[PDB]
Amino acid sequence: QKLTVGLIGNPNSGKTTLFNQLTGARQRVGNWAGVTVERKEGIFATTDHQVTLVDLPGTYSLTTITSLDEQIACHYILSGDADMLINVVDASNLERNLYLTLQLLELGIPCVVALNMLDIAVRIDIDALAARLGCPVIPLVSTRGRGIEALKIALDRHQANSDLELVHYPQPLLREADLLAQQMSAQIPPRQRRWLGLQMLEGDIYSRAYAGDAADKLDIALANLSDEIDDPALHIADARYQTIAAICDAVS
Amino acid sequence: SMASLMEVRDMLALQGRMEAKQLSARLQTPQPLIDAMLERMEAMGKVVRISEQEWWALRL
Repeated sequence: QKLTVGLIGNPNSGKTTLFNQLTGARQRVGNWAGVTVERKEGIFATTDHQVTLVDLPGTYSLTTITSLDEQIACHYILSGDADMLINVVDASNLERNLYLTLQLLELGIPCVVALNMLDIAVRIDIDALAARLGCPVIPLVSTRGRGIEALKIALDRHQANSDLELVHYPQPLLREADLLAQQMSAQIPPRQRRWLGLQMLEGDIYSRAYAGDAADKLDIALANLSDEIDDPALHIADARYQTIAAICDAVS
Repeated sequence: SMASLMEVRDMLALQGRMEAKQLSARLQTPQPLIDAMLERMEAMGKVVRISEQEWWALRL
């Protein structure tokens, strides 16, 4: 019945103070896997699991270009440690917050969206938002301490995220990113490899390494684009920001 | 016909320095989406900022 949840989210979004109210009393600390920054693990209980919550660094994405945080999280996600995650999402800056959200859902790993600070906001169409991401979204007004209970309950039930066309990419990029996937070892779930192929094209460095014997084919793939695409790193982050805008228009 | 990352690069490619205030109004696009796009490319290394109020231009 033990459970491990990764608490990922943007910086400056009460990820900090949400982590508090979940755990509250029990919060141990440690240095992170061989470096100088702070791993903040905590324990709380639902009426089904004892959750090991793992505070991650604040980060705006998973694109690792040194600026660790992205890599620290990109690692822990791919490590298969977390049973599921919580993406903390501020509603005021949605266009900003949602880049991380789309990457986390493409990676398929079970996620639950904690919608943040909603006294800082007026009101939004949540039911359509969750169904556009294929995961559940719990909205919160935390200073009451209300809605947290719904999020404690949401960790208990959620099995896997719905299978949706989250981002519509141009087929040229998919084509070459699919090929970078087949060169990788099947040790990695095929869903993730498709993702790692696109992060490698975006200019990700931890993916350049994680994929390994495949990054030698990265430059010869990027050459096959230069013909058709002016800059592939942008069209990737663009098509993401396309569906970002498509969502934020459909709920606001 | 709503803005795209490449459309922002192309915008700064001509007018160089440019307030996001201007970019939002000139590209026919909400401000906080343009603000998020710039902040993306900037960390991606594609654009950069200037102060004294904000001004965006191209490159590393």
